[PDB]
Amino acid sequence: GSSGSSGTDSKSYNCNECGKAFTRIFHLTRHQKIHTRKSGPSSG
Ligand SMILES: [Zn+2]
Repeated sequence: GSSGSSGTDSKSYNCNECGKAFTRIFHLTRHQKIHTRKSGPSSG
């Protein structure tokens, strides 16, 4: 046989909440701001 081997690793931060890939890590962190919400008023 000797087919070979698999397994690669390429730096890439992507939001696993919506589905958006970014270049840096600070760009994604500033995006999760819209994801997180707050609780208080019932009506909402
Ligand atoms: Zn997102």
